[PDB]
Amino acid sequence: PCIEVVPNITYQCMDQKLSKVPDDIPSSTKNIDLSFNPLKILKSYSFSNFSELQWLDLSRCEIETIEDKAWHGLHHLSNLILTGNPIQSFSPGSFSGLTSLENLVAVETKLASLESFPIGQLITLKKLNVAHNFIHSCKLPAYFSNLTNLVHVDLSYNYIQTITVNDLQFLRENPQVNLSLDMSLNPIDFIQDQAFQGIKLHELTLRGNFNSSNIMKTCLQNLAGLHVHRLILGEFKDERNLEIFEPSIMEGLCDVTIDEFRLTYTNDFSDDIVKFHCLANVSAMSLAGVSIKYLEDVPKHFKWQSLSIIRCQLKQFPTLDLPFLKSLTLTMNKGSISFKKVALPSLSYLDLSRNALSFSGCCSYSDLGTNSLRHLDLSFNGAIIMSANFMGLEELQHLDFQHSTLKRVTEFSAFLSLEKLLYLDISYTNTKIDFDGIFLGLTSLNTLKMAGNSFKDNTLSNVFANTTNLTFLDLSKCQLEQISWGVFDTLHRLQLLNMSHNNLLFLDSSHYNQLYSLSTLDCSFNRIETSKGILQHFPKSLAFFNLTNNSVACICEHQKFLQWVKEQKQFLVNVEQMTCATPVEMNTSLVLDFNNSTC
Amino acid sequence: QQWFCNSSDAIISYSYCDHLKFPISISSEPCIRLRGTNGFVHVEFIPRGNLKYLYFNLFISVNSIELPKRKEVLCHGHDDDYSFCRALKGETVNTSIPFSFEGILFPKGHYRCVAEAIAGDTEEKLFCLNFTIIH
Ligand SMILES: *[C@@H]1O[C@H](CO)[C@@H](O[C@@H]2O[C@H](CO)[C@@H](O[C@@H]3O[C@H](CO)[C@@H](O)[C@H](O)[C@@H]3O)[C@H](O)[C@H]2NC(C)=O)[C@H](O)[C@H]1NC(C)=O
Ligand SMILES: *[C@@H]1O[C@H](CO)[C@@H](O[C@@H]2O[C@H](CO)[C@@H](O[C@@H]3O[C@H](CO)[C@@H](O)[C@H](O)[C@@H]3O)[C@H](O)[C@H]2NC(C)=O)[C@H](O)[C@H]1NC(C)=O
Ligand SMILES: *[C@@H]1O[C@H](CO)[C@@H](O[C@@H]2O[C@H](CO)[C@@H](O)[C@H](O)[C@H]2NC(C)=O)[C@H](O)[C@H]1NC(C)=O
Ligand SMILES: *[C@@H]1O[C@H](CO)[C@@H](O)[C@H](O)[C@H]1NC(C)=O
Ligand SMILES: *[C@@H]1O[C@H](CO)[C@@H](O)[C@H](O)[C@H]1NC(C)=O
Ligand SMILES: *[C@@H]1O[C@H](CO)[C@@H](O)[C@H](O)[C@H]1NC(C)=O
Ligand SMILES: *[C@H]1O[C@H](CO)[C@@H](O)[C@H](O)[C@H]1NC(C)=O
Ligand SMILES: *[C@H]1O[C@H](CO)[C@@H](O)[C@H](O)[C@H]1NC(C)=O
Ligand SMILES: *[C@H]1O[C@H](CO)[C@@H](O)[C@H](O)[C@H]1NC(C)=O
Ligand SMILES: *[C@H]1O[C@H](CO)[C@@H](O)[C@H](O)[C@H]1NC(C)=O
Ligand SMILES: *[C@H]1O[C@H](CO)[C@@H](O)[C@H](O)[C@H]1NC(C)=O
Ligand SMILES: *[C@H]1O[C@H](CO)[C@@H](O)[C@H](O)[C@H]1NC(C)=O
Repeated sequence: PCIEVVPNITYQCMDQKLSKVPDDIPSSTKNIDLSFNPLKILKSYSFSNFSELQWLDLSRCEIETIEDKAWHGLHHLSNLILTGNPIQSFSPGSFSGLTSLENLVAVETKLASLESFPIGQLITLKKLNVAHNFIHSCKLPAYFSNLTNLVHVDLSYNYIQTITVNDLQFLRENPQVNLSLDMSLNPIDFIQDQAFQGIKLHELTLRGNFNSSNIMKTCLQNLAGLHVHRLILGEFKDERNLEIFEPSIMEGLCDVTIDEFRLTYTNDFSDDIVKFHCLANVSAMSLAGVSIKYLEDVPKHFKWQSLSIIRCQLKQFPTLDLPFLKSLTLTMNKGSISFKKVALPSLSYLDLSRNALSFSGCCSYSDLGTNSLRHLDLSFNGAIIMSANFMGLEELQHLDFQHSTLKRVTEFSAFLSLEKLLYLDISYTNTKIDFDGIFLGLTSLNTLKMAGNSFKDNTLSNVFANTTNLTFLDLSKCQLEQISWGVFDTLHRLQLLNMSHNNLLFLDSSHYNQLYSLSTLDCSFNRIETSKGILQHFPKSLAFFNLTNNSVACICEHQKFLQWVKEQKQFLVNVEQMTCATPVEMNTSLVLDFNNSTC
Repeated sequence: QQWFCNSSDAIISYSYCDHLKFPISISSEPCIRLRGTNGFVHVEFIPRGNLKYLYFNLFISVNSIELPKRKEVLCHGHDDDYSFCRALKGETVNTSIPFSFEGILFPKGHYRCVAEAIAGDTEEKLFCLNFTIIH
């Protein structure tokens, strides 16, 4: 029949030329995909047996008639997908039996209106997708009051030309109702005066609605008297575009009370429309995929608490100083800017990842103009040159330099003044440890990810002596060959240690003594012949030991260690699949060593 | 079978791969010129999976010499630029996207490019396209 993706749980019968639902699919299955099949009529008592089915995909199944009592057995169903079936007309009782549904998707079902749509007894429903249909009425149905849990309604790619005081006269009598709404791709031309007067919405999406800035300006004005936690605006790179987007249009948004204003790709953008005075007293400013190239015309009275800059087109680092700005994100940037000094008093979250960005002279108060900094993300960038030592930024507790070329860190003692840093990641920053005090100063550190770098002479030095409070430590993929003596000797609190994908040939049990707190020791994929050195010395807190895919010498010289494998069977992961490395061995399962030949 | 157009400086043909023969009537207007073109690639199909999180695997091969695997992100999942990203499994997609090829100074006789649309979410093949660009 189908494809068993998860036995007795999930099946894939997509595009199988099936004409009815299969008959020998378990009753335990929770997820069934029947998209792209000539089902034509969804017969009555079809899914009778499937009492645990929670998600049913019937996308494009040529369904023309939902027969009476079709959903009988499916009282536990929660996701019902009906995209692209020509079931134009839904007779009442269409959705009877679906007593547990939170998600109905009737996209491209040729749905004409929401008033006819028989969902009023779907009390469990949360999301309703009715995009890509023939809905002409922006009316929010009266049965919505029953739909006590339904909080998202998308009507994209429909024909809606008019929002009228009546359409929304339901959000009126129900201020207590938290509703998100999206009507992108509707050819709206007329919004009735005082329409949105008195209504609250969580989020509202208006993308590719406006043929002319004039139609827009005028319409945008009547949004007056509306509270929106989040209003997203802009257009698509492949749809009804604007000829000119003039900062003036936003006039009228000076009535609508806004918390978060999100801008997306515009056909014509001015680096100034973002400066506009109707954006003065916003708490959250978001730009995503914007043709913005420069940003510095930001007045000091703008009450911004956050700023988000994503997939944008900045040619030089912004230069700002908004007093109340707590969080700043600048990520995924078209070109390759370079850091530029900026003073933000209230800054406590700085997010600067995934820009071909270079930063030289990092870091201290002067760099940013605050002490309150807790988060700082500088990962997936370019050349980060280490100059100063985080002097003045003590409150910082999250440092991330992943895959970014750090410079001059082995040189000085870079992190020297970070007595509160809890999370440091220097993974794949392509580093070679020379200096012993690299991590000197990080006495509050807990998590140290630092994988895929390397060490002098491929020997594990003593960079961890002061990193007392460590619980997660990751030296995976670090071309290691040997570990030096008192390396792990202060970590009386470490829980997890990853030394996977190295070149260790053995393990000295003595190393891991003093690790009174250790639970997972991953030493998978290495050139590990054996362990040596009082096997009783391994911490009695260690529960998961991983020596998979190694090269264990089943020689008599390691009689003791080979016994240890037995005494501590249950604690090694996949012991039963471990195979010897040495003489004639292959079919020779490690846990089978005896005790005779020469010994 | 195949589908092509002739530029004043290049001829571009394409046909479905050798295993994934899922439909798409892709096109362009005007026909791309190896050395600079402003135009519109026209798309018209019905996707087997959700398009939010779409990306492409571009395996190029110049003069019968394979280049390095190049991954091209179309939809990130959060406020995509193109209208189609929001498109669902089974939905009809009929749209035309604007592009801007800059142009190869001195482009050589033989080009090859195979594309796999991948659903980022569920890592599943969505369609495969095999292109040929001749000078
Ligand atoms: C009214 O209902 C809305 C919609 O359910 C509520 O807003 C929702 O808040 C949660 C966070 O508490 C959002 O969760 C999100 O999860 C994703 C994971 O994919 C994450 O990436 C996001 O950053 C976020 O944490 C949820 O998406 C969000 N919904 C929307 C559409 O904004 C809201 O809590 C309710 N309103 C009030 C004022 O209580
Ligand atoms: C110790 O560190 C290593 C190295 O980072 C971790 O190895 C990781 O192991 C998991 C599975 O055990 C890998 O996930 C894999 O994903 C690929 C995706 O295609 C898939 O082919 C595999 O079936 C698998 O699910 C993961 O990629 C691998 N890390 C790398 C980058 O090689 C290990 O988990 C660490 N142990 C810990 C955290 O204690
Ligand atoms: C060695 O075994 C451990 C545990 O059996 C594996 O690590 C687990 O896998 C995931 C993926 O990183 C972690 O979220 C869990 O925390 C780990 N489990 C526990 C209990 O520690 C590890 O993947 C194995 N080594 C490899 C690379 O296969
Ligand atoms: C699958 O589920 C059925 C129903 O309980 C069970 O009887 C059967 O043994 C399962 N099949 C196997 C062996 O995975
Ligand atoms: C070594 O660790 C101790 C832990 O209390 C810390 O106070 C000190 O700053 C570190 N280095 C030295 C010796 O200055
Ligand atoms: C190629 O160019 C000729 C020029 O006469 C044009 O008429 C023809 O339509 C082109 N071929 C295609 C794409 O059909
Ligand atoms: C449901 O499937 C079972 C086999 O698992 C079978 O006994 C029964 O006839 C089926 N019922 C219907 C009518 O779908
Ligand atoms: C919603 O449910 C209540 C109680 O069953 C009922 O009074 C009301 O008429 C229902 N609305 C409809 C008909 O969908
Ligand atoms: C908006 O432009 C479309 C063409 O894309 C046209 O059909 C429509 O009539 C225009 N609206 C007006 C009246 O300006
Ligand atoms: C912010 O703008 C509003 C207009 O809504 C104005 O009333 C208020 O004076 C401004 N607040 C500041 C920055 O003092
Ligand atoms: C296209 O590439 C395929 C690999 O999918 C290869 O088998 C075939 O020879 C190529 N066909 C064309 C268009 O020349
Ligand atoms: C786009 O495709 C549809 C079929 O889905 C077709 O009817 C329509 O005319 C096409 N749009 C154009 C280019 O006119």
